[PDB]
Amino acid sequence: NTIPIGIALAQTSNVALLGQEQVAGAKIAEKYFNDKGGVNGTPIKLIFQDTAGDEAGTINAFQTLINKDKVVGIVGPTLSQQAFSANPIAERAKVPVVGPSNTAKGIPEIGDYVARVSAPVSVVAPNSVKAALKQNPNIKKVAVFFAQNDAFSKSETEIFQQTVKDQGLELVTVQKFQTTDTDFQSQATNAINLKPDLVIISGLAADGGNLVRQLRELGYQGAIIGGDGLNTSNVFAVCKALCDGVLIAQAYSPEYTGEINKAFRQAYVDQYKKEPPQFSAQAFAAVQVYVESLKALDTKNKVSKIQLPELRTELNKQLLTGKYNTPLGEISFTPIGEVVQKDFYVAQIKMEKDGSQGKFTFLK
Ligand code: PRO
Ligand SMILES: [Mg+2]
Repeated sequence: NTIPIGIALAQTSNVALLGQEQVAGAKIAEKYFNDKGGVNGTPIKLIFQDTAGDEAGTINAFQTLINKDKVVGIVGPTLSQQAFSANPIAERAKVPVVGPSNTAKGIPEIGDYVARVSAPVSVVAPNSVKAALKQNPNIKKVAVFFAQNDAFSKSETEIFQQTVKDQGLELVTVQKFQTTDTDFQSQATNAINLKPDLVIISGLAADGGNLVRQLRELGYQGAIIGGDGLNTSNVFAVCKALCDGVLIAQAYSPEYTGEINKAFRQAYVDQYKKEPPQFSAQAFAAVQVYVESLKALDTKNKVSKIQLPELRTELNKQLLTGKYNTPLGEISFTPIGEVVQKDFYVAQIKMEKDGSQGKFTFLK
């Protein structure tokens, strides 16, 4: 007998450059928590339903997890764009959702069954601007690019634009693209002609990494910040050597000395031979929130004997009240399911072996 927890992530499509890191973290969490006894003796069972990269796929995954797989709660989806489209299904069904990577403004406000462990763009993104200015104090002109078809990218770019203007910098252009684009020559050229010292990109990984390449190939030599959509080790194979030096803010540090983080990190390194990335840590944390909340319920009433609709509502109520020492540090929730997290970091991509392998190097 097991407790089914739904995992709805982008396992396929270009969005899987991000989603597969989340799958990896979720799988590590399942083994970790079950090795520790699951929920007071009752194992959890993660049930994966691929969302692909679109709204339709996410709607399908949520419907299946709720109705066919009868899950007690969902971790997912990968994109805020997908969350806005599919989370109302869970809200209507009164099934909790914990977003592992949905950082757009407005996610917690979708409803009282929606929470997130992923800190919002407003608190995360400005850290990389601050880091860029520390590395080059004489940056004056900034060019910004964003994916206008994506809810997160639109939300993130607003943060970046306001942040740079508030720092007294000159925003010379805001260039639009689509996450599905492959050619960025015209936007890159138009930005380059305006002589920026810093370029900031809000998109996803396949698109973002190719935009980085095309900027460099057109002769742009200045600093580059990538937003959270580029924040995956799978971007290294996209921009290759041209990824080198890109600054990306982080909501996770592999070096945090919490016991659970140390165990998570060890398991990740053992399996993948690299340090755990943010999205893996955040996915682990989402599973942890469910496991520890189920344990809290279980001490009062055995979870394996609670009927599903009741269990779902009680689980949602419980998780919002919990405090958790996760890979992300100590976290808790506001009454609408926003994460409470104050520690953030910045990393810089360091490439090696003629662009064939890379790592996120954390700035001190
Ligand atoms: O909210 C989103 O869509 C992006 C995906 C990775 C981090 N946040
Ligand atoms: Mg909420």
